[PDB]
Amino acid sequence: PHRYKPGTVALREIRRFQKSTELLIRKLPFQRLVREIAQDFKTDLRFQSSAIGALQESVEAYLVSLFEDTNLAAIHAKRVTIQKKDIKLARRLRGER
Amino acid sequence: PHRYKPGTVALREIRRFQKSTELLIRKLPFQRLVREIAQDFKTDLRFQSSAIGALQESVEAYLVSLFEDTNLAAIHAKRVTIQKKDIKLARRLRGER
Amino acid sequence: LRDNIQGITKPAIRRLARRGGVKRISGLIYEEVRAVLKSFLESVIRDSVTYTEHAKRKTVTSLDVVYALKRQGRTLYGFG
Amino acid sequence: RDNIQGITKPAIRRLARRGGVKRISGLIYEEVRAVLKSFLESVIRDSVTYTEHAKRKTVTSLDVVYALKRQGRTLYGFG
Amino acid sequence: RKISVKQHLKIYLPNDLMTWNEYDKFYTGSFQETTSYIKFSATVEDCCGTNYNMDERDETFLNEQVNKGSSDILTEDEFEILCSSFEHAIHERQPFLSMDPESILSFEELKPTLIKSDMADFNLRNQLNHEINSHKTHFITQFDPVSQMNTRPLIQLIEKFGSKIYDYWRERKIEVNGYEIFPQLKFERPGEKEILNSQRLRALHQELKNAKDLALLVAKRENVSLNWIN
Amino acid sequence: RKETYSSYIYKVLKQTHPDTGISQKSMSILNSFVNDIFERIATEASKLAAYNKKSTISAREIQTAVRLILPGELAKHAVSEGTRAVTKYSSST
Amino acid sequence: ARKETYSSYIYKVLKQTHPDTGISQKSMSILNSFVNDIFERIATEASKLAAYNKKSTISAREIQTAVRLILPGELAKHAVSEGTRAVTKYSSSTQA
Amino acid sequence: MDPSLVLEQTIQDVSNLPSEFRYLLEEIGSNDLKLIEEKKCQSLQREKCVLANTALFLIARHLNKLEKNIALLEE
Amino acid sequence: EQEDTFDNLQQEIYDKETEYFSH
Amino acid sequence: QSSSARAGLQFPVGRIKRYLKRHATGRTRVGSKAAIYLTAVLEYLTAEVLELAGNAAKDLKVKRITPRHLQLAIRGDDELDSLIRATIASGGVLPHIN
Amino acid sequence: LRSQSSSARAGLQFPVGRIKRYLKRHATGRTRVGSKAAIYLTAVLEYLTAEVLELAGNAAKDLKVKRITPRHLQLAIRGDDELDSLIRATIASGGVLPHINKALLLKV
Amino acid sequence: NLNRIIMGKYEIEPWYFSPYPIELTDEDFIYIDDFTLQYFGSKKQYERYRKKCTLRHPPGNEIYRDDYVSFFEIDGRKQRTWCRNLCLLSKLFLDHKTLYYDVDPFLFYCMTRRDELGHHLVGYFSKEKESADGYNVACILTLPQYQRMGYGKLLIEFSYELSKKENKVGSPEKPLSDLGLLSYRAYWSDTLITLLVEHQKEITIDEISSMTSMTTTDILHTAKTLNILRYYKGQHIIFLNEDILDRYNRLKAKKRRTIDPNRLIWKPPVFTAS
DNA sequence: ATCAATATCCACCTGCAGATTCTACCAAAAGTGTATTTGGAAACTGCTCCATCAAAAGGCATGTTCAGCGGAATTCCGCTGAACATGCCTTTTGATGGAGCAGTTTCCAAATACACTTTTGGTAGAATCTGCAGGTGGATATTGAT
DNA sequence: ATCAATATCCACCTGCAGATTCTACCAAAAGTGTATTTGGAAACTGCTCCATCAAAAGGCATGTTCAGCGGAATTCCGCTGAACATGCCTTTTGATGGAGCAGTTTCCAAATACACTTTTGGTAGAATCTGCAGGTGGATATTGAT
Repeated sequence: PHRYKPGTVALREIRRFQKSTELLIRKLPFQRLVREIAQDFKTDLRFQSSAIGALQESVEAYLVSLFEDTNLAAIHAKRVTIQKKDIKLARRLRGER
Repeated sequence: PHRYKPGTVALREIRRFQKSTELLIRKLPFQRLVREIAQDFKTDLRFQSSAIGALQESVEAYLVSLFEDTNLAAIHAKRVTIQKKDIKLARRLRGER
Repeated sequence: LRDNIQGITKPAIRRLARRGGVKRISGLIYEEVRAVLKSFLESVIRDSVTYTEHAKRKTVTSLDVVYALKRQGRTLYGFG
Repeated sequence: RDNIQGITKPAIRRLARRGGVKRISGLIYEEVRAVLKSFLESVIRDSVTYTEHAKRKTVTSLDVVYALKRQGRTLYGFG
Repeated sequence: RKISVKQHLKIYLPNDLMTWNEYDKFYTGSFQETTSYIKFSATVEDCCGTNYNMDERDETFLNEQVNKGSSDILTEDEFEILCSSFEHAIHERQPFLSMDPESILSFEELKPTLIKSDMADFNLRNQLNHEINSHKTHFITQFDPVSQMNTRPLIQLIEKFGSKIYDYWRERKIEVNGYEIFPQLKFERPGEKEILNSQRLRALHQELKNAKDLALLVAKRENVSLNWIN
Repeated sequence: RKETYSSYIYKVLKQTHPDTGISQKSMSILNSFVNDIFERIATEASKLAAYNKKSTISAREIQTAVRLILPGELAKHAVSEGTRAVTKYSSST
Repeated sequence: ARKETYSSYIYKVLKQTHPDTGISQKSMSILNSFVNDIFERIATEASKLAAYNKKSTISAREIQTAVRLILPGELAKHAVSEGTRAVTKYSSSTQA
Repeated sequence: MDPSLVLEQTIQDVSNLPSEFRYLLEEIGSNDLKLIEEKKCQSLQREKCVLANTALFLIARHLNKLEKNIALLEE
Repeated sequence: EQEDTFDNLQQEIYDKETEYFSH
Repeated sequence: QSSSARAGLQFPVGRIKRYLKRHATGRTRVGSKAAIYLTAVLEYLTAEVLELAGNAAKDLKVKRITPRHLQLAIRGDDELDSLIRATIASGGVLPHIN
Repeated sequence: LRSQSSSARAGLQFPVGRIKRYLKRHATGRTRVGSKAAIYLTAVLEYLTAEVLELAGNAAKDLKVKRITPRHLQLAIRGDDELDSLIRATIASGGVLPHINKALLLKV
Repeated sequence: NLNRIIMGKYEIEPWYFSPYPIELTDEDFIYIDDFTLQYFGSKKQYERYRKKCTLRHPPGNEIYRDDYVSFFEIDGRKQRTWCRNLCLLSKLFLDHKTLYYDVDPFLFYCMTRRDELGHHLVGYFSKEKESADGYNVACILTLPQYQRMGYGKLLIEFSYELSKKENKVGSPEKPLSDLGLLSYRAYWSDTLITLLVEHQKEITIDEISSMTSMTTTDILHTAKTLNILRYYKGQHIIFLNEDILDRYNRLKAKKRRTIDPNRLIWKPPVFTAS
């Protein structure tokens, strides 16, 4: 079979998805996840689905901030892969508390 | 005419300094600086000396945050000698525009 | 009340890094990005449910989650 | 007039050992003065606003302590 | 005043300045054990079968009343397996024998069934033994203990003694209304004491019968050796 | 019963090139825009009127506040036009 | 010549913790700024809360939930429990 | 009621069985060398042939309730 | 005179080995 | 004629007066300040609308979708300082390839 | 002991009316709660007591009985419960805490 | 009680009253079966088992055999009569367990000991067939026929390393019964020095839910009944205090037998219904 | 490995501010009793929405394959930097002259509260519009192996 | 330098999915006149808290001068990226069961506004002990040369 360079196809997905603004996290994994994180601490609180999309965008905006600054962190780290102590450094660096 | 391992007095400097807490700068150079950079918004502006010291420790907190930041940034980069773009990404990644 | 660890989902990072502008991933970050994800959501849900019990309200609004993100630090736009 | 360097290499290495750093670049100087003047101009600008609404040609500590209260580096002690 | 949080520290030195005897005639045996660990997947009601063992009372009309000269043989450890047979043999199909004391069902309508009846697949060797040809002596399990090579089977004594056994079932099970001489439990109430078949599970049943078969053959390794022993 | 300036921002859109449409969830996103810039200036109004030691809700500290929160040259000429607006309100005498 | 102050009260609670524990006027102004700044920030947050609930009587319910919110639950639980203690000794509509 | 429940408990009383099976062919298939040098005087024809009979018996108890469900579920 | 089923059974087990747990 | 008509602005004067009423605390208010405080939001919001029109000459896309709404709201670079707390729903990110 | 109360009832350590016009000087709306706003006393008496016992902690630490600013923060930015609650609250000239990174020292 | 307990080598009164003599308040001796523990009340109903027995231990299948004892799980949803006889064994002393349902589901962690003539039982501890608490031990009972050595201890040396292959949290329940604390918080205290003599870096006290597999705030209580929690000198300090200086060396010099975690063949089981 | 060499830890004298500690005046209340809107718990009260369940492809997902530059690092060469050393700028702590703010008085746009009279923006109704987002056919970028 | 199968640009074609855009309605905050006040404007003035300079000491500039560390080239090798077979769970799109809502009337302690009143906190400040930072001394934590 035909195989491209691993990475310029990734540049196509980069252009695809920087170009994109689609809905990232699938609904039902996310919503039974927010169900199961809800029921525990007190009586099983009802939801609204637009707020589930608010949670969608919340966690995804949180991580695209984290992914852009870990991007610059890794690429100045003269590696280009991503690992644990960069995200530890980035949570320090964004000031978690 | 005798000297130990070169550099290890810097740890002594850490001890005497970070054990301590006091002010650093000669006050009047900072004062002449801030009057010089107060002229370029309004003429004849006076200043509280207590506020001057507040400015002192505020920019001190800013820089010591920058120093510890760039320190562990460089040491994530498996090296310690910090440079320009290190504090540039530390600036962008702490976030003043 | 069927709960277990279904947080183990997906390298959705393999899309979020295409929404990202980063080169290669080589995975292995998954449990701790789920940790920081779960920290983020637990921080926001304690805020939200303190608010919805402040309303004596069983459901969550979107004004709740807007105000929750506002107090923790980011401004959601357009959902009240 | 130009006195940005008076906060100097021994001064900045003392406050660098406040941060602790050791392998000092000696090309750090113009940009540490640059981020210095950056930060101080950012805080003195709204200190100037908070004194200039007060109709007061001196700067107190309460105007500037609001000026750093609002922006995100609030400081204590002077009121 | 607080219960702490994590991450913290520690420091090492510095200045914050009637012995029993009756395992002889009751208990016996010796047990081997290797690095291999001994396997089980059965219940124990399989292992003892008869869920009954009994007293001097109901055998003093049996052993020391008669058994010098039993015209057909009436031993002690044969009474058990025969008396264990019939009450189960009216159990899986008659439940209403219990609540009404005027009406336990009698053997005069139990003759043509219980000669051929089954205590839950009782001769279950034979549908494997009819091919394994081990009938030159009798069949013995590992849950057959050592008490029974020297005993007799059942279905032939009903020609001999079979209508003198249930006659003593009747007159002590009812004074508590329906309990065996060792009664069951706090058994009655938990209060206090005192579309799938189209491609996958077509394969439900084969994956044991293809292993119910060659186990005979890997045991035909030794089952052919029983003339090498001769 | 509720509130927005949807036709009013449409009036702005026809003050410029009128011909466009707007996606109708970005309308909620711009109501979020006008809402949070308004509460931002409202809270900053309340606090600066608090700690300038006066009690009439006043003018010139609001002026300085909406300067100081805002990026520069747009703050400058936007408040210049705002002063033009209050003078053309009041100067209708 | 006219300033709201706190200092005797915190000094009284400091001596009733320990009769010998001295403090400075610098640290006085520091924890002064601490206490009133945290008072204004819980004031702002509670005020906003009771506002947006669409309710007009500003309650202990709103700031009670707000100190469960703004304060971490170990010393927030400490505070709410001492609040229960306090309101039980607000409860006696009595002479004693 | 459904063949999956009687699939799965015949995977769950088979929670011993392929582990039995991968145990079973060893402890005898180990000592099948003893007779090549037996070329003792009462027992091992009888007692060592026991576990093979309950290598034959141990599978046999699985059948008095299941095997009827092959036909009663396909009706 | 005794091997008449001893004589064949000792390879066929490898066939059943290659029948159901060799896929 | 009216309140807004004397200032000649588009926003209704009484509503922002009311919207400076119910948030406030201090019970008394020079109402003429509303007539510029009405415009305190305005030119900043009239800024951001027409600077959402860059492709709009050369795309013939008549509606402004929320990535397109962001895709030159980020090009409000100076007001990204105002948008430094911002999160836009379905806005996306601009390609920043280092 | 006495029939006249200074609002003398709360186990109280603060003047109530001063903090009531501290409520009445945030004064956005119109109606508050009256006695149940004096839970601000038990709000205020929580955290000052949370720190003064901790500030009692570093007294015989350095065997030092008058207590000064730069080890208020040196416990505070140490104090995990109360660094984070007031991180952005910054103190006059107490500095920060002496920390040496562990990957820096290579015994050289 | 009724009809004082006779088995083994020791003579016992049954501590709790009568769950088993619902029908049997009419005989005099109580004799005990061991391997499947099915007893008989009047005399001759019991002693016909010597000729009957082929099973010579509780029929567990082993991840375990030391030189000395044996350890068993029994699948309890599998077992029917013998899943309630050992409850009925347990009740005549230990009444502490919850009998709203004549409990079928819950799982068994039972112990008996190697001998040639017979596996002479000791008693056991249980586990519910749910999992919400953590469930480190549910219901100890040792019988006083076999009571005196560290075998009564060795139940709690067993539970945590079940969570070394299951590797989740284990948690005690609200029936906090007394005398096991002279084992439990004794042995759960000095697990700290097993981790304290190692990791001379900072002790991150969440990781004992991964190292001891135990919850910290409870394990700090046995550490703060040990009072091993000083602080505020600039840190929290666990503080080797020099009373420990014998007691770890007491367990450096007078050690006893162990196990080894290689010797396990068992997958952590997850069950079916909901 | 064994003393010199610093340079730190502990502890005993010493001159302050100087907290602080109590007195002291009195200002301004807190706390008080009581009249009153009034905001408020809540009971009612229909229901939107929140969930269980059907049921069947479809777009992904989680396999194992396998081939590969990304990274981890160590190498010999190279160096702007750090560490005891000599001369110097100024800053620091000594020293004196003005505005301004902070307060104290008065004078009126201007606001609240009421009491009126409108438009117009809220819901919402759906006809018509068309935008555009999606699908399809020619011409044009785009890379791996040779 | 060149072959050549994949993928995208751009014009043409359409279903429908809301949008908009009024017409209606309605009901309702808003604009505006009138009275009281009232808070700020702001003008005068007093003496803080800014303004400015003269002697030492001390940081500091400036050395000089080698080095642990940088540091790319080069090295191995890895856990993953592209790709491909196949389970196989979301995601519907209805279908439905039932409830903790979001209201609107609902009567009612009770905050909340009025003014007495007796402590008492704010400042204002003096006594005066003393806590303690630091000078001095003794003994030693950490570490070089050969």
